[PDB]
Amino acid sequence: QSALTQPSSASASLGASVTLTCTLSSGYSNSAVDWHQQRPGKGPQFVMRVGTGGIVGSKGDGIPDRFSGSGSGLNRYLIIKNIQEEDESDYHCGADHGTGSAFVYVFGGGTKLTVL
Amino acid sequence: QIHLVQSGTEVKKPGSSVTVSCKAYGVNTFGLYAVNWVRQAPGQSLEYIGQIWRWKSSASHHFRGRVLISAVDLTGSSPPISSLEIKNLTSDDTAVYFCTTTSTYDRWSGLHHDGVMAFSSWGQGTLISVSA
Amino acid sequence: NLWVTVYYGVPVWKDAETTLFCASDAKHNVWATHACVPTDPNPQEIHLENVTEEFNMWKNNMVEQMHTDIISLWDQSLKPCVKLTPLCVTLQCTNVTNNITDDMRGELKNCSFNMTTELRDKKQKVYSLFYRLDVVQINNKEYRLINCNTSAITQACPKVSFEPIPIHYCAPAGFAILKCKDKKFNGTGPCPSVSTVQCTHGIKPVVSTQLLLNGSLAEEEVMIRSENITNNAKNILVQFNTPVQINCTRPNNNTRKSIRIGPGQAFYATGDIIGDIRQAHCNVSKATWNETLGKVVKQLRKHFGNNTIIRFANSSGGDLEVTTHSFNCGGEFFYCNTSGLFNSTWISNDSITLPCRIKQIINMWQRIGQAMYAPPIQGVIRCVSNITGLILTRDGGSTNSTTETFRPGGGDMRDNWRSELYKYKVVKIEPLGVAPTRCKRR
Amino acid sequence: DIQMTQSPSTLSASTGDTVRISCRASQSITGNWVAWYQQRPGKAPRLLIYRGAALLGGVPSRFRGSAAGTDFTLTIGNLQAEDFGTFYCQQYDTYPGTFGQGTKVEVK
Amino acid sequence: LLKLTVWGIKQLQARVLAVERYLRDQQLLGIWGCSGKLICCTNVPWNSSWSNRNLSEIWDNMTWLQWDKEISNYTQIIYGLLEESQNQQEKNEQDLLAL
Amino acid sequence: LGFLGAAGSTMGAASMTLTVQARNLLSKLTVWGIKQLQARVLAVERYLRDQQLLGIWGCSGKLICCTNVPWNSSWSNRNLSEIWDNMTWLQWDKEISNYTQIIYGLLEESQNQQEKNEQDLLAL
Amino acid sequence: LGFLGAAGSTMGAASMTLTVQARNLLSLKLTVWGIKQLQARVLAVERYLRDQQLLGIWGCSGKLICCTNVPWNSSWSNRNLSEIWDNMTWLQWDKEISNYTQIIYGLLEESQNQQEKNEQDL
Amino acid sequence: VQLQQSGPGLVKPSETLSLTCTVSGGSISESYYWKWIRQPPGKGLEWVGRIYGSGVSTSYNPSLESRVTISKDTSKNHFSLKLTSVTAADTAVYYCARSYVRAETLMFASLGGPYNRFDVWGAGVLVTV
Ligand SMILES: *[C@@H]1O[C@H](CO)[C@@H](O[C@@H]2O[C@H](CO)[C@@H](O[C@@H]3O[C@H](CO[C@H]4O[C@H](CO[C@H]5O[C@H](CO)[C@@H](O)[C@H](O)[C@@H]5O[C@H]5O[C@H](CO)[C@@H](O)[C@H](O)[C@@H]5O)[C@@H](O)[C@H](O[C@H]5O[C@H](CO)[C@@H](O)[C@H](O)[C@@H]5O[C@H]5O[C@H](CO)[C@@H](O)[C@H](O)[C@@H]5O)[C@@H]4O)[C@@H](O)[C@H](O[C@H]4O[C@H](CO)[C@@H](O)[C@H](O)[C@@H]4O[C@H]4O[C@H](CO)[C@@H](O)[C@H](O)[C@@H]4O[C@H]4O[C@H](CO)[C@@H](O)[C@H](O)[C@@H]4O)[C@@H]3O)[C@H](O)[C@H]2NC(C)=O)[C@H](O)[C@H]1NC(C)=O
Ligand SMILES: *[C@@H]1O[C@H](CO)[C@@H](O[C@@H]2O[C@H](CO)[C@@H](O[C@@H]3O[C@H](CO)[C@@H](O)[C@H](O)[C@@H]3O)[C@H](O)[C@H]2NC(C)=O)[C@H](O)[C@H]1NC(C)=O
Ligand SMILES: *[C@@H]1O[C@H](CO)[C@@H](O[C@@H]2O[C@H](CO)[C@@H](O[C@@H]3O[C@H](CO)[C@@H](O)[C@H](O)[C@@H]3O)[C@H](O)[C@H]2NC(C)=O)[C@H](O)[C@H]1NC(C)=O
Ligand SMILES: *[C@@H]1O[C@H](CO)[C@@H](O[C@@H]2O[C@H](CO)[C@@H](O)[C@H](O)[C@H]2NC(C)=O)[C@H](O)[C@H]1NC(C)=O
Ligand SMILES: *[C@@H]1O[C@H](CO)[C@@H](O[C@@H]2O[C@H](CO)[C@@H](O)[C@H](O)[C@H]2NC(C)=O)[C@H](O)[C@H]1NC(C)=O
Ligand SMILES: *[C@@H]1O[C@H](CO)[C@@H](O[C@@H]2O[C@H](CO)[C@@H](O)[C@H](O)[C@H]2NC(C)=O)[C@H](O)[C@H]1NC(C)=O
Ligand SMILES: *[C@@H]1O[C@H](CO)[C@@H](O[C@@H]2O[C@H](CO)[C@@H](O)[C@H](O)[C@H]2NC(C)=O)[C@H](O)[C@H]1NC(C)=O
Ligand SMILES: *[C@@H]1O[C@H](CO)[C@@H](O[C@@H]2O[C@H](CO)[C@@H](O)[C@H](O)[C@H]2NC(C)=O)[C@H](O)[C@H]1NC(C)=O
Ligand SMILES: *[C@@H]1O[C@H](CO)[C@@H](O[C@@H]2O[C@H](CO)[C@@H](O)[C@H](O)[C@H]2NC(C)=O)[C@H](O)[C@H]1NC(C)=O
Ligand SMILES: *[C@@H]1O[C@H](CO)[C@@H](O[C@@H]2O[C@H](CO)[C@@H](O)[C@H](O)[C@H]2NC(C)=O)[C@H](O)[C@H]1NC(C)=O
Ligand SMILES: *[C@@H]1O[C@H](CO)[C@@H](O[C@@H]2O[C@H](CO)[C@@H](O)[C@H](O)[C@H]2NC(C)=O)[C@H](O)[C@H]1NC(C)=O
Ligand SMILES: *[C@@H]1O[C@H](CO)[C@@H](O[C@@H]2O[C@H](CO)[C@@H](O)[C@H](O)[C@H]2NC(C)=O)[C@H](O)[C@H]1NC(C)=O
Ligand SMILES: *[C@@H]1O[C@H](CO)[C@@H](O)[C@H](O)[C@H]1NC(C)=O
Ligand SMILES: *[C@@H]1O[C@H](CO)[C@@H](O)[C@H](O)[C@H]1NC(C)=O
Ligand SMILES: *[C@@H]1O[C@H](CO)[C@@H](O)[C@H](O)[C@H]1NC(C)=O
Ligand SMILES: *[C@@H]1O[C@H](CO)[C@@H](O)[C@H](O)[C@H]1NC(C)=O
Ligand SMILES: *[C@@H]1O[C@H](CO)[C@@H](O)[C@H](O)[C@H]1NC(C)=O
Ligand SMILES: *[C@@H]1O[C@H](CO)[C@@H](O)[C@H](O)[C@H]1NC(C)=O
Ligand SMILES: *[C@@H]1O[C@H](CO)[C@@H](O)[C@H](O)[C@H]1NC(C)=O
Ligand SMILES: *[C@@H]1O[C@H](CO)[C@@H](O)[C@H](O)[C@H]1NC(C)=O
Ligand SMILES: *[C@@H]1O[C@H](CO)[C@@H](O)[C@H](O)[C@H]1NC(C)=O
Repeated sequence: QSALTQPSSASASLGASVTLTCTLSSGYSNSAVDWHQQRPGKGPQFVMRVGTGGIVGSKGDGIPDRFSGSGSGLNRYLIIKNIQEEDESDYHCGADHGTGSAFVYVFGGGTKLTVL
Repeated sequence: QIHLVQSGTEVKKPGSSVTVSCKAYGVNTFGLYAVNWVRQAPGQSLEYIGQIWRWKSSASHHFRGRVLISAVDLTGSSPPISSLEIKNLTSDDTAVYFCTTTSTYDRWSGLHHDGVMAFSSWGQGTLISVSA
Repeated sequence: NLWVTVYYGVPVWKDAETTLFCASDAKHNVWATHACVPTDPNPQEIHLENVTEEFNMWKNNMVEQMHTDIISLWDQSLKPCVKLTPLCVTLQCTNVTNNITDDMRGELKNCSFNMTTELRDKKQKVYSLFYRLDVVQINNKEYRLINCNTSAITQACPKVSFEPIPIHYCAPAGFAILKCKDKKFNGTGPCPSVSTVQCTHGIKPVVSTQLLLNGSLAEEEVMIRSENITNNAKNILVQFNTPVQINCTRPNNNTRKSIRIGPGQAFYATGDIIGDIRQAHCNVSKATWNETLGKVVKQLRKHFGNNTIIRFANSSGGDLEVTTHSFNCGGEFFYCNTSGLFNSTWISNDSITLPCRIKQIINMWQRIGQAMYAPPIQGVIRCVSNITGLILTRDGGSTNSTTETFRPGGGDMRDNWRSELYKYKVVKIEPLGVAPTRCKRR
Repeated sequence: DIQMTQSPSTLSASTGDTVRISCRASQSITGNWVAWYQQRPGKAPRLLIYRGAALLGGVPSRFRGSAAGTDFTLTIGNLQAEDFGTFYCQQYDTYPGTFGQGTKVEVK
Repeated sequence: LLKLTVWGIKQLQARVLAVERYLRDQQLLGIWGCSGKLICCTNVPWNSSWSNRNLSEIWDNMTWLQWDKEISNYTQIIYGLLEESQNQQEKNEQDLLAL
Repeated sequence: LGFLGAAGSTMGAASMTLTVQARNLLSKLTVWGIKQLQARVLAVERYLRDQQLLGIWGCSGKLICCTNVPWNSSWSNRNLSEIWDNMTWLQWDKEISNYTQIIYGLLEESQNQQEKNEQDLLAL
Repeated sequence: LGFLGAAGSTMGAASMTLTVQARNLLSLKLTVWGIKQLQARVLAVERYLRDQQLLGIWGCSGKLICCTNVPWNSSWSNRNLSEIWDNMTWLQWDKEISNYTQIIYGLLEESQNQQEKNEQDL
Repeated sequence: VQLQQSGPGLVKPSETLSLTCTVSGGSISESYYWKWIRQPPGKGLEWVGRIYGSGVSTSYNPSLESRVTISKDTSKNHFSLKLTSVTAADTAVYYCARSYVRAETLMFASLGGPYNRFDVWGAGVLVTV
């Protein structure tokens, strides 16, 4: 658990593929991680829910097809192929655990994608 | 409903014996209940003195060989009483004494842990003052 | 290359029929409320996405089991108490002469009759008050009861109450209930938003005709449903989107008298009235009724054309059950004359009062062989209700003009519960499946 | 032996505010053997909450308790004019029992 | 207790069908060698006459309802092959254990 | 062969069709309702009373499961040729019908000792 | 010792006779004594299948002494391995873990879960 | 289908808290989970509370237990959040969000089952203490 994620330093150029990584604590290895995109000054929205393999559900309302998801053992990759002028925000993870009476929701540190 | 009464306010002298009574209305037998005798000094916290449970009387490690707790069951013309006797009291025993009961009928009640239990119903409080 | 792999717990379901048990919310009643299991306060509803299920409300099996469970719950409370076998005899009946109005001239009758006491070789002459709809003359006058030549008279049992209790029809293990979430669903066709549940919502077993009582409401618009809109032999169900409050009352003050008949038994009848004799009546709002009729004629022109005149009329004829709106609140059975509400012609603070009559002999579920005698209720009976639906039929003309005639109808109790179970479908889950993979054992 | 420490020693509040009283034991009580008592000046003590967060018959729902490790917290929301007294936390895990030191609640 | 007025014949039979549907599923899962497993693998090969689809088309496009509708004519023979293969593997393990 | 088709064969020729008989052991208040309900209850109880005895010895899901107890010479002094090739199943159950209780008792404590010996293996 | 004969012993001496209690939890008209026998049989089936369904989702079906890979937390009990099996009994140990029973019951469900086939299927 | 937030101004320490988030386009008694999330300025997100709309089951954070109270009113479809004993270092942004159960069928290689899914987020109000 605890959503051990990458720090908020990530360099990217106009026309490159970025693979953001969300990891577990090497104890569970089978979960579903949400990806929240918080714009600077605006409210966050739901984008994708990745897990073991590809996507487990569907994408959010207003999400292009350039975003993809992958999973490998303990890592969950969000891959962005092309970078436009609106493709920088704060990317946060999220993991739910427990039952209806012992529900817990652990967030992540959140990365910050930059443009050059 | 269980109601507890005690004796009246009395004064004493250093070197005598003190006998405090505790009557309870509502208790059928003392086998399903346990009686605890505690005290409280004026201006200090509470202190546990002794107890009787499963017809076995005991006290703490500070009042061993000094006090004596006795009890009797349901007499057909009197409520069940409990007596506490203090022999050779010292001049720092002026306090308010309390007699509590605790129901030990249910095993999974949570109000008792191997004899060490909490107090649910409290008595009245006997003021004991000793001076020269 | 590829090997077979079994999977346990696949979401595959089929259509089947099973038995649904009761579940209520935690003085006796007719319906066994205390005999059901308690209800889970946190119901689990699984929104099954990307599943389009085809529903058909006119081929459901839940209403045929619900009608049987309602009928079987009614014939068990009339058994273990007193049955009135020798009651219908030659009655000597006169009229009443008291502080009475003009409209109650022939309704109340003062009858007298002989009856056997606890001794078999003795008699006792007693008297009672009966209604006009319960006595039939034999051509002071000679009268008799109506059910003495048709059915067997048993008394309604004076320890039970007739209030509606909401119950839930749950499903056992291995089954589920699919429910469609379309707010404009007409009970027939596809639905792309389904939900898997175990139990249903609160359904009140309320019996009425020509006017749907409390029930449940719609969400967006007034819904019109029918099995076949072309044929004039099927009823048309109209579901409103707003409730209309109706206040029914009976200003009489009846007293109960216990004539001890047979050995160890009793017979409750009406005593003497203390006060005046006033008609029981129901008041309805005049401002909201015209707006609900406007919503009905606005939602009704989609199936008959944009240039069709809609004329509302009263009932044509028949027995007392179909021609009058029958219900029961407080403890007595009321039959109201609704000829003043269905009177309008739509082209392309005051209150309406409807008088009613109190009946004591009720032939429930239109059967022949079993009757019921309701005991008199002591006190003033005033109740309020919400009209959240309508049952309307139509007649076939010559198909040359552009007019229509809609009349209130009913009689069949299956239409009263088809407006609430028009979205639930019982399915059976099969959890086993096979699939080809690349894995091998050991 | 377990030495219970109650915090704070002396506080003051008014009608409407919440009062939080903490109790810290010496060792670790994993079985949640704790009880809270109140006492008005002149009257008899009264048990309110036994075994961490279980209420007694007659105690209103405005009193709550919580247990975490060696910290037992007692929260009083919607304080009235009949709750100003002395509070005590008593453990009954090991023999013998030990009370607290008292918490006087005054009106502001 | 047990009263069978209207709701005693509907509450007992529901538990009866629940017990039967649990026991039949446990008996059908026990004879295949997967008592307590869900993604257990077998030893029988997949024939090309049942479904000639590839592995990239079934697991990403198809549905369990359409998959149950597609190979519904080749359902009992897979269960018969599994019932034969479990007994053959048990006899092979008994032959290997006797040495 | 079918259901009970190898009833007349030997013990070695009938130990291969054990899966046929192992799958046919489970499947208004009128006169014909209470009899069906009692029949279903009796079938469920007869299945459970055999599944419990299969689960005590440690044969949950196995039919030719092996044990660890030795075979005493006082029960049957026959070799492997006069049992699996000459006698049938209707005579072998009558041959050792007086020694089944001690075998059923010995099959329990050995499984208990094997389960309590596994606890001292993973504790290293 | 017999059925419930080791109730007064400690946890180390009562955990060796589980086979005694492991075989006593399971075993015509509509009169007042005909329905009670059917009710008792249905209740005996219900009180056994519900207890057997819990061992199937934990991976301990058919085992009396079964242990898994769930780490024991230090906040549930602060005792050693000598003051539990040699001093406390089964009637006193159940009273202390009553506030942490559902947490262990929920942690035991996912264990036999995080141990299922993954892509290895491809 | 939409959420409208209404937050107060500055909050004095050692006092109570009151927040609201009105829904629009859907009923409050439906099978949906409402979540109250907090976020300090600079650090990451932190889930606080969750309440079921069709029941009484509520879930709070274990680090802030006996401090958070979430109630619901079905009169005008509101849910209220209260947090007594306000620490002066708890200035943050609050968000109301929705989450529902999804068990869609796509024939995956693994079984999985029903999970939780967020559909509607909130604007968020700033609480300065
Ligand atoms: C049902 O059934 C049942 C059956 O089961 C029942 O039950 C029952 O009941 C009954 C009632 O009635 C009962 O009886 C009772 O009992 C009791 C008990 O006691 C106990 O305890 C005691 C004490 O101990 C202590 O001490 C000692 C000496 O010192 C020591 O040794 C010990 O150890 C202890 O010590 C401890 O503690 C302390 C503190 O305190 C500390 O410090 C230390 O350290 C330690 O820890 C004892 O003693 C006892 O014992 C006895 O008993 C036994 C038996 O049980 C025996 O075995 C022994 O031996 C002994 O004996 C003795 O005594 C006796 C008499 O009792 C004689 O006889 C002989 O001989 C000898 O000596 C026990 O354990 C008791 O207590 C009681 O008593 C009472 O009563 C009598 C008669 O009446 C008399 O006599 C006495 O005295 C008493 O009385 C008193 O009290 C009361 C009330 O309160 C009063 O009123 C009176 O008056 C008196 O008083 C007096 O005295 C006091 C002192 O005490 C003073 O204070 C005053 O002032 C005065 O003077 C009885 O007995 C029984 O038990 C039962 N059972 C069983 C089994 O449990 C039932 O009930 C039924 N039900 C119905 C409903 O009925
Ligand atoms: C007929 O329909 C009307 C309108 O739907 C019903 O009136 C409604 O009655 C309920 C009774 O529970 C009112 O609910 C209220 O909720 C608040 C929430 O705090 C509670 O404090 C109240 O005590 C009450 O329970 C609801 O507001 C009300 N709707 C209105 C007046 O528009 C009426 O009950 C139905 N039945 C009859 C016989 O009239
Ligand atoms: C439709 O729903 C309304 C709910 O407002 C029902 O009205 C309620 O009906 C019950 C029984 O029918 C009334 O209880 C009775 O009240 C009288 C006093 O008027 C009392 O003497 C009886 O012992 C009994 O308790 C209740 O007062 C009445 N009103 C309310 C506000 O609950 C109405 O009956 C429902 N329609 C049908 C057809 O059931
Ligand atoms: C129905 O008829 C009976 C007659 O059998 C009436 O009973 C009499 O009423 C008058 C006036 O109240 C009394 O003076 C008599 O003593 C009554 N006779 C008996 C035998 O009771 C009865 O009042 C009539 N009912 C009504 C409603 O008028
Ligand atoms: C009730 O029984 C009495 C007899 O006890 C009936 O009174 C007789 O009526 C007949 C015809 O009406 C007369 O010929 C007799 O003279 C009457 N008296 C006797 C003593 O027989 C009475 O008609 C019966 N019915 C009612 C309604 O009172
Ligand atoms: C039972 O009695 C009732 C009451 O008279 C009968 O109902 C009417 O009987 C007459 C015969 O004189 C018919 O002309 C009417 O059409 C009947 N109905 C009504 C509404 O008045 C009833 O027919 C009798 N039952 C039987 C089987 O004959
Ligand atoms: C239904 O409406 C009628 C008339 O609109 C009401 O009758 C009135 O009742 C009051 C009070 O008794 C009298 O002062 C009036 O004179 C009556 N009006 C008439 C025209 O007679 C009746 O009370 C209403 N009923 C309900 C339940 O609201
Ligand atoms: C039916 O009865 C209700 C009472 O339950 C009436 O509601 C009241 O109407 C009066 C009209 O002036 C208002 O002053 C009251 O505030 C209403 N409420 C109550 C609780 O009394 C309703 O108007 C009646 N409807 C009809 C058609 O008579
Ligand atoms: C429907 O309304 C019509 C007319 O308003 C009713 O017909 C009248 O009925 C009365 C009593 O039966 C007769 O005296 C009149 O002569 C009838 N008039 C006509 C023009 O036919 C009819 O009875 C009503 N139907 C119901 C079921 O109430
Ligand atoms: C229902 O009410 C209507 C009108 O309120 C009744 O129609 C009246 O019937 C009488 C004959 O009984 C005629 O004299 C009136 O002229 C009719 N009214 C109108 C406006 O035409 C109708 O009869 C009632 N239904 C029943 C079954 O009594
Ligand atoms: C149905 O509606 C018509 C039209 O309003 C009613 O006819 C009128 O009734 C009143 C009431 O007596 C008369 O004063 C008018 O002369 C009638 N005619 C017109 C043209 O207004 C009719 O009575 C209604 N029927 C019922 C049963 O209410
Ligand atoms: C530990 O568990 C016990 C028993 O399960 C809890 O005691 C119950 O608490 C509830 C909540 O107030 C009361 O309504 C019951 O009356 C209590 N007693 C019972 C069920 O016998 C106790 O609260 C739990 N402790 C904690 C900290 O959760
Ligand atoms: C449902 O699944 C199919 C794939 O089988 C997909 O093409 C379709 O878009 C899905 N429906 C929705 C509404 O996303
Ligand atoms: C008695 O009532 C009937 C029914 O209305 C009537 O026909 C008869 O004329 C009335 N008789 C008297 C005397 O009033
Ligand atoms: C009805 O009559 C009774 C007398 O038994 C009386 O007490 C009651 O007040 C009357 N009802 C009304 C509404 O006056
Ligand atoms: C109902 O409303 C229509 C217009 O919407 C009006 O023409 C008609 O007169 C109204 N009827 C009554 C009875 O008020
Ligand atoms: C009938 O009227 C409605 C009014 O909304 C309109 O939408 C519809 O197109 C009309 N139909 C025809 C055939 O004119
Ligand atoms: C596959 O199918 C063919 C044709 O039905 C059959 O001859 C062959 O035996 C089958 N083999 C397997 C492995 O099922
Ligand atoms: C019956 O016995 C004969 C010879 O004794 C043998 O050939 C035959 O296979 C036996 N039948 C069965 C079913 O084994
Ligand atoms: C065999 O039986 C003998 C005589 O009863 C007994 O002494 C011995 O322990 C048994 N041995 C085995 C291996 O069961
Ligand atoms: C009961 O306690 C005694 C100690 O006095 C002990 O020797 C005995 O073994 C205990 N009984 C059981 C069944 O363990």
